[PDB]
Amino acid sequence: PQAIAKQIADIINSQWQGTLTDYA
Amino acid sequence: PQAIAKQIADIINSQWQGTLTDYA
Amino acid sequence: PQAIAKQIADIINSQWQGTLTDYA
Amino acid sequence: IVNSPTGKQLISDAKQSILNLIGVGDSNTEFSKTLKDCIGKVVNFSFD
Amino acid sequence: MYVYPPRIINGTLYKSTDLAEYTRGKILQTLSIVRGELVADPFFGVPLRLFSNINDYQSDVSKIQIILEEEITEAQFIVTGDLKNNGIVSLTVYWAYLGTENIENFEIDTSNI
Amino acid sequence: LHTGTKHNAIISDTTTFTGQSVNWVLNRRVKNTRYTGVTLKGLAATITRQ
Amino acid sequence: MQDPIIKILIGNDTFLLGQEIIDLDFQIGEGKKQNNINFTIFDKDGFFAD
Amino acid sequence: SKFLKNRAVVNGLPVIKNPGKYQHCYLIEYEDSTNVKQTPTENKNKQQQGFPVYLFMMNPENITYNLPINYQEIAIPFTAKNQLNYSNGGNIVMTMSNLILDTMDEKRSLQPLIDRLIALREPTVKKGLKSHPKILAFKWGSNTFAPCVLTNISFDVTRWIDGYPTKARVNMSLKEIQKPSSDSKALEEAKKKVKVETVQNGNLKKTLSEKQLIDGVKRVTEYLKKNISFQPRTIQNILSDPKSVIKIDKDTGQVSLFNGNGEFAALVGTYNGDIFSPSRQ
Repeated sequence: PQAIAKQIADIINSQWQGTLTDYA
Repeated sequence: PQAIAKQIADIINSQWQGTLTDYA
Repeated sequence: PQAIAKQIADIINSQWQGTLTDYA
Repeated sequence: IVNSPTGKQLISDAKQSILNLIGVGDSNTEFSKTLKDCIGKVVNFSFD
Repeated sequence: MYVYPPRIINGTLYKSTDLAEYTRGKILQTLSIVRGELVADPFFGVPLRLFSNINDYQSDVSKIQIILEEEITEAQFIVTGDLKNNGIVSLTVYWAYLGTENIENFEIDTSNI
Repeated sequence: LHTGTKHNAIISDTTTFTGQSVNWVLNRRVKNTRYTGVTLKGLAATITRQ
Repeated sequence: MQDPIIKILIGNDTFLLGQEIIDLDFQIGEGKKQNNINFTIFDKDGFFAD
Repeated sequence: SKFLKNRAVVNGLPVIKNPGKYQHCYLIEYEDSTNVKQTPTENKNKQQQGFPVYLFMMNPENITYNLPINYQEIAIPFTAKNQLNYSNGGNIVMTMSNLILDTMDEKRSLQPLIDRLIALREPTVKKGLKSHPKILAFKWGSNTFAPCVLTNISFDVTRWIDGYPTKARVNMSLKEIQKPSSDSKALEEAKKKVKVETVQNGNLKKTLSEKQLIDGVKRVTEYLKKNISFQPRTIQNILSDPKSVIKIDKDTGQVSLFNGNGEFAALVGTYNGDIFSPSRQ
């Protein structure tokens, strides 16, 4: 619930770090 | 699945609204 | 974990497609 | 539905006894209405 | 309101202002209309079964009870069945009109027609 | 300072209140103005006095 | 061990720990971050929400 | 025992007469529950004939009814108890297990019964539109259960003749559903409006029909030509124009005069379904 809401930030944040690193 | 997709979306929304009020 | 990270990412992508095609 | 220059408003109608009984404790009315009637606390009085 | 049985009294249809007799007329109408006798509503009516042995004679009583409960919601119904001598099956419908707290008489019943 | 409210009416009775610092007051309205011959402390003092 | 007390004064009423307070958040910011609060209470019939 | 029973509650229960015949339970269509045998033999092409969907060959030894009532908990920290909030009442689940099907000695196949019970999962095509399956009622003697739907069914076959089952155990579960409104959706709205329990907005509970509009125009013209001399000068001078029409609103019934130019001139009165009410003096 809040645990998973947070886990989701961590996921989205890291996914959007992946995109930053995935791009020229 | 869709239930959780929606939950995750709502989590993200409240985390974004959180960020709106987190920053000056 | 990574399975769900990917699922969540895909959920977000499709949710955004919803919004893209929700607004005039 | 009552029409107003502001907008449409749903309005309850009944015999006044039922209106008083339903609104007992002021539960139905919104707090904004209560605050509105107490806004004018200082009341002009006349002196003789 | 016009009660069920159309009777021209004093030159007009019998119009009563008491809901007890109107409900009684509704009960009489429900049991005056058999199923299929009404055109627009062929489903409304009491299911009538006459020439059959008296083995499952409580099922008809139960069905009549549910039918009475369904349509007439302003009254409470209890239907009882009894076996008489030759071929008579006696159905007794005990009804009470929930609006009143006492049994109400009707002055049209004592009227001499 | 209270700035927003949320409530779920259906069954779960939950009301969420949100408040912010007083800097939110300084960030409410967009302004157009000019300052001349004033130090940083003086400018901050006038803005806070406003 | 934690023995918390939480008391929130808003408008003209108070919410104490163990009465209606469900959750409470915080923020004490310095630069890009401001100070904010987000707290959730149990609102039977939504009265306080009203 | 019968020495510890509470006679106060026992004596308050209805007394049931023993049937003169052994009774077998069955499943019937809902709305066909109060229908008797309309025909000596079932006709599949026509509906509402009062014939059971499935006739039990043997009665259940026991029937289990289950009912959960759903409350929602809110755990406020540092309180002695949770906050229980009623959410919903839930549906009754009926279960009959270990039902017996036996035709081994008769050398008769049970496959038709199994097919009949299985066919309760298929969508019943209505007009041409696939709809939900048959809504059932479990009837036993004078007792019924509810509007119910078959939810789970299972067969355990132990004997066959030529591959056809002849001895089986059947476990089935029904679920009570909301009673379908026999009242039509339009009738429900109409009887909602008749009791004036719906919202009003100045409109009539019945929108005037075109014939009603014609008749209302007739009545308005009759009254106007009868009472022309008592109308204000500003009304009779616009009625003197042959290019003036009378228009009645379809939803509110207000009658209006339109001058030669074609614009609204004056309000004459109101017209409901039957009578014309002229405006106040």
